[PDB]
Amino acid sequence: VHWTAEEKQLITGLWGKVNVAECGAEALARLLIVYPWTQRFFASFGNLSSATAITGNPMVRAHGKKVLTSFGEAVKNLDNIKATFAQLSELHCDKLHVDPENFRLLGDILIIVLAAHFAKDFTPECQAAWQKLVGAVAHALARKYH
Amino acid sequence: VHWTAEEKQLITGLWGKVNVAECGAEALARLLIVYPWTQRFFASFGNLSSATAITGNPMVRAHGKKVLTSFGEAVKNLDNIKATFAQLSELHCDKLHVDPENFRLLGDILIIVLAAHFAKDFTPECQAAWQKLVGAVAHALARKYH
Amino acid sequence: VLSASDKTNVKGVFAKVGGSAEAYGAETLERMFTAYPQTKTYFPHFDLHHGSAQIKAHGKKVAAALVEAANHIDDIAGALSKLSDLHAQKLRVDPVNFKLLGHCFLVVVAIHHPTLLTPEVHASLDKFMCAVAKELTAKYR
Amino acid sequence: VLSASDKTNVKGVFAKVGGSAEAYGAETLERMFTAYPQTKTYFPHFDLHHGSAQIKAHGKKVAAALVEAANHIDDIAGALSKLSDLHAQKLRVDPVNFKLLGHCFLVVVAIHHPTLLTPEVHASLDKFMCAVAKELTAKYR
Ligand code: HEM
Ligand code: HEM
Ligand code: HEM
Ligand code: HEM
Repeated sequence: VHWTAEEKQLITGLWGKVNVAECGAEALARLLIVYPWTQRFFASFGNLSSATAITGNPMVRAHGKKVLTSFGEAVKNLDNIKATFAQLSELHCDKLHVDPENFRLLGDILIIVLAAHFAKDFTPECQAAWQKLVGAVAHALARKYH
Repeated sequence: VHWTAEEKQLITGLWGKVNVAECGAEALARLLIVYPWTQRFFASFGNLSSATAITGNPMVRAHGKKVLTSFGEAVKNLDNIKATFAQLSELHCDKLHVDPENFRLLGDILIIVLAAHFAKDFTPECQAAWQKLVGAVAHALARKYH
Repeated sequence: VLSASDKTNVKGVFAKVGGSAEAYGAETLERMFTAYPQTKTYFPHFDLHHGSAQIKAHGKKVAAALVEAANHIDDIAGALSKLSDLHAQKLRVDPVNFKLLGHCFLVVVAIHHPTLLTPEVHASLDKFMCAVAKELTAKYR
Repeated sequence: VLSASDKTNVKGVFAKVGGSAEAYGAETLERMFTAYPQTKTYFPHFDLHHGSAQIKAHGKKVAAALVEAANHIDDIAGALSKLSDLHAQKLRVDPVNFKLLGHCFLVVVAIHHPTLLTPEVHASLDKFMCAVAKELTAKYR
């Protein structure tokens, strides 16, 4: 993915005001509830019976930070995403076997948490900048399939 | 994609008895009719109002051979599919802009034409061998997106 | 399909949207042409410039249609009959473009109504816009 | 949804399938576990060996359920009510696995009934198995 400067600016600058603890937890929480077949993968997180139980679940709310932290790592080495996720490819492909569609779903959702959080500051071109990043990150996980 | 020998055998050997003129035409015809939003892309082929008009349309029936011929080319350089389709990537990505889902659809359909054609000789492991090939070919077209 | 509680949600936002649905209609459309420029192909006849009255006009019509569907929410199918044919028989819009459109509307309602877009409502409005998406493509399947 | 002519087709094959639907049920299942081995995850409790009576038994049940849905084809939803919940609330099967399953059934009916699987019927049986797929996942959307 040939990156633009304004895109890197847009990504790094909006990444600035991101509180990964919340965003990450909310992002996962939304993945868990909107696409509830994703909860299958977090049977080890315990209580996910209710939307209410999911959205304060320490493990969700803790894991959520983990995954977003990881997004951050992409924001640093934007030109080197292929390898930032290389290993978490094997994790998600060989061990866990998550269908790559989920990576967009969880990436589409991320775009919404960002949008609710930064309101008009999330302009359509910003949205587009983040759309690529997310799309890039999901290939980078997927990379170890075909 | 790390290829197996039995897979190469299976692919090349079933590719043996393929009549690309028919299979190719039938394969496209089925893409045109089962997923009719694909006909948008072949407005230059003229009469595609009816299933009957589609399934003998010289351009469909001619183009169908073209595309399958191309599949053949993959069957030759199986380890070098990345570059066999490199250019037809730009064709399908920059010029035509076809959503990559279609490449699986047209690849899923291919698997069915093959199945109707070679009957029990199309064993589940053969089906699986061809499933990868098709999956490989669609990445190779897609490659020039993200 | 839609739950009786889904509909509570679906309708709620659309009221909390209200007449504002002219501007949201455009904002979503523009977000589609920016974040997904391969969508621009379908409107070669349009000036796809920011603010362009074409995308603004087309905007109203789009939301307005959603507005109308979330009112006849027990019968979305018949509420969007005339559009189902246009979008499949003339236009042949790829099913996947509908995913994108809905996505940008959710982004739009999030930006403007984040203290309404709770996961439960996130779900409902997806499920709504999935079945809005489905009936517009009924001539495929 | 299903057209009145779709249904003509859908039913037709299933008769031209007939009681053979025990063996087709397995053949499709095996084709799923071979061509799509990431599906094996859902049956860790099974011996997923070729011919294994488990996959054969499970086979009948699967086709049998389709058999039953293409009979109550005006009301597939209620014909597959009890399965919708199992497949979404206990099992949580990813929506995309349903795409795969249908695909292998079409491959199965093609191999065995190719002079019936004409594009028009290809369409119809997809459209059927799409709405069989949909109602089994109703607790998602
Ligand atoms: C799209 C971007 C995604 C990113 C960046 C991502 C990243 C990560 C990271 C960094 C970890 C932690 C590894 C560790 O702690 O050692 C992880 C764990 C995991 N991810 Fe993902 N992930 C993504 C999507 C998904 C999706 C869509 C699913 C399932 C539907 C999934 C399922 C898991 C599971 C099951 C774990 C292990 C949970 C545990 O440690 O108990 N992930 N992911
Ligand atoms: C999945 C495997 C596919 C392969 C291997 C493939 C291959 C090709 C080849 C070899 C050509 C001919 C280029 C030439 O004659 O110079 C071509 C043309 C084309 N393909 Fe594809 N294609 C695939 C899928 C698709 C799909 C899914 C669509 C649309 C939905 C599409 C749309 C086109 C169009 C519009 C043309 C140009 C037609 C024309 O020349 O008038 N293709 N393709
Ligand atoms: C929920 C989804 C959608 C809704 C509610 C919607 C609504 C509408 C409405 C109400 C019209 C009629 C406007 C008129 O009278 O000219 C229309 C036309 C149209 N829509 Fe959509 N639409 C949707 C999705 C899509 C998507 C995904 C595309 C993708 C390109 C698309 C492209 C068009 C086009 C090209 C027209 C014709 C406008 C013209 O050329 O003048 N629509 N849509
Ligand atoms: C048209 C699609 C499908 C039909 C008609 C179907 C049919 C059935 C039926 C009738 C049962 C009940 C068997 C019993 O009483 O134990 C069942 C159970 C089950 N199905 Fe499906 N199914 C479909 C799709 C799927 C898919 C895609 C998966 C993917 C893994 C799946 C996995 C299962 C599992 C794990 C069970 C429970 C069986 C056990 O653990 O003993 N099904 N299915």
